[PDB]
Amino acid sequence: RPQLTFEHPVDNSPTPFRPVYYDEKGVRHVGEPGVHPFAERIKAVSVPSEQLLLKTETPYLSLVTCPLTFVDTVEDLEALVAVLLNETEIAVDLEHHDFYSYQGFTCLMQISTRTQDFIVDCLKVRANMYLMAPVFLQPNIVKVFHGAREDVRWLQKDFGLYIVNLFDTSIALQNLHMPHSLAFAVDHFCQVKLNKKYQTADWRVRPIPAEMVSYAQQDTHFLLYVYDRLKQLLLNCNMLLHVFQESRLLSLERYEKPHLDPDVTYKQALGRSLGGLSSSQLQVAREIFNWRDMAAREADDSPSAVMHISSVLSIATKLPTSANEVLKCCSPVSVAVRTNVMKLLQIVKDAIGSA
Repeated sequence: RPQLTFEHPVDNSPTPFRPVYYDEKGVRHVGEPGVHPFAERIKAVSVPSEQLLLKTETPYLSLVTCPLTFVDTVEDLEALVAVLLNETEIAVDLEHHDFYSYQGFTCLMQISTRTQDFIVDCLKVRANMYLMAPVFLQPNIVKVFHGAREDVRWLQKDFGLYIVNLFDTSIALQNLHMPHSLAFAVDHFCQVKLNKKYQTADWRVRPIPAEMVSYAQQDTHFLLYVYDRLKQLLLNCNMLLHVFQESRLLSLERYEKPHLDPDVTYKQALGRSLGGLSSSQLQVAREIFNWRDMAAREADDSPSAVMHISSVLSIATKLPTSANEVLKCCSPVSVAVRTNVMKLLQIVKDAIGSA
């Protein structure tokens, strides 16, 4: 559980997200709920004019001789931040974990420059990621991401990081009316087939095995060449400025804590599976689901790690009236369920017979 190594424990309560963030001077600020703290700066920022010209592409380097650095200390992160400050464009991607965490957390950050690749250990330097704010806030540095919707949110949630002059290569492909996955872009422009196998891997594991180091590196390694090729296609249709505009709108999106609606969320997750239930089974479905979300917040686990969705329906349908019967419905039994089996049993007991 990486959370136990966190310098700051995660607040999972149903309270709007309040961002704590650092500026380019490394000064700490406390933001406001529902307010993106860099909204005024992003809306007042121009695209660097050199980025809007037709330029020859810089091809990706060889994976055999391209320098790759694994960054997992503060000093190595700071050294990396100064290297990035001498670039006009960098390619960024993130790896994330959502099963054994309520809100989820970023596990790894990958960065490529025209001359080298970097892999940042977000877990080991979680508390120090704010040091990247001069790079992410620098308007003269374009930050290239491929399909950044979740990334934009993750950077906020975990590190108080915000992107000034984001360029999203997936938005470029959508605007050119063409396929837009990362694997597609790399195969279309570079004729390289990306390894599918590690998209759903456990990015919390340390050490990272060689195959996963290679997977992480290859997600950014070809992105600046892809960026150059999409720029030429957009100027060949101002479609290039439109894509920078759409990407800026995406950078204005805000992270918001998972939203539990005690009157609605259960229906959204159980959908059609609520048909065939009596009024008391429906009451049990709702209360088990609302309990599952509360217990998920407390354990800092996703609701699925507390109890599978079918287990919620199983309790509702079967109406277990003993701890063992409740344990049968909940298989595979989590610690959260085993420790609170009497509470789940009380939920069922308060609903059987006449209401």
